[PDB]
Amino acid sequence: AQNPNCNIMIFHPTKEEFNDFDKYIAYMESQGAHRAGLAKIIPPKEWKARETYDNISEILIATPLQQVASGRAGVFTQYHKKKKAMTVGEYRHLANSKKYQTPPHQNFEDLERKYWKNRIYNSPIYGADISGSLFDENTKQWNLGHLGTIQDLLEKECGVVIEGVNTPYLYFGMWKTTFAWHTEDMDLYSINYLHLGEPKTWYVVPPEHGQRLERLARELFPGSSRGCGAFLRHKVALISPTVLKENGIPFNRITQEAGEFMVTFPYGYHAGFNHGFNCAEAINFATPRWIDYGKMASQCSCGEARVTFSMDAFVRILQPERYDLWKRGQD
Ligand SMILES: O=C(O)CNC(=O)C(=O)O
Ligand SMILES: [Mg+2]
Ligand code: NI
Ligand SMILES: [Zn+2]
Repeated sequence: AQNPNCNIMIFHPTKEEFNDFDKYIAYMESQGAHRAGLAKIIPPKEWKARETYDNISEILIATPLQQVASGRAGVFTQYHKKKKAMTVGEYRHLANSKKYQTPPHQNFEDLERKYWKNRIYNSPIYGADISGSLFDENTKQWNLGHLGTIQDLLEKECGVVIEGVNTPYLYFGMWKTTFAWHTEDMDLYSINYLHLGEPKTWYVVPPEHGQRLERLARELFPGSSRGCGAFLRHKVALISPTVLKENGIPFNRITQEAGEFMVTFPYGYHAGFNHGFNCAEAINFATPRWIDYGKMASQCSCGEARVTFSMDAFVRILQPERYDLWKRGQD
């Protein structure tokens, strides 16, 4: 079995290997990359996402989200308070202000220590989930707006044509902006490209151990767990590496830098934080190997998770027994 300790693998494809996206994902899996739940892909030196980032300041963040924490430093939830619209240039200035800027630090590990010590005492503002793309249309390789769609994959595998679309999303971050522990909708893959700015640190639980994280989460967030049998779908719970280690949960960590891709694999729980002002692009995708994960994915039906239009067909076709309850939660 390849990668039996479920380590995060880092790949350096050549320009030739960067042509065929699907083929390269399957190659990474042949080497056991998916066992970790997360892989890093460093693009060939010949590649670029676009020419420059000099002209992005006028993008609008219609609904910036202030991420307010509750709990203890290593075990907390966050809720998202909506703020007034602002442009990316305005958000960048805000991120760099004395109130929000990255503190002085020695290295990534010192900054990680400071994150976990101090995160709850601040409320950073995240420009998340903005439909759009920063890839140039002429970028042919690993262009996250030109991937094969999940609806086409389901149709190719299973023969059923379905409605829905699959487009990328932009994320503008600042110091301490946080992504809570989650797997993707329908336990899909994700791919995330860090276009510019400061790093993003990731934590990940191997897919084969995801239920260990779920059991811990039920223990640590006992009211939330009574509320919903899949409350991690709400994307609000944080557990620190120290708490995971105290509780014996297998996990790994890695820091993504600008110019790098990360892929999350089906049922790979992940969480993390941004080091300072940055911009990422991410999208979900599927492969043949996903179908079995999609059929088994948990679902939130309590009403909290509320998701895209295109999840309807995935539930309807892959999980017809669950569909009526889930759809009630959507309405
Ligand atoms: O970058 C973020 O805030 C969160 N991203 C992801 O969870 C992802 O790409 O799957
Ligand atoms: Mg602009
Ligand atoms: Ni994710
Ligand atoms: Zn729920």
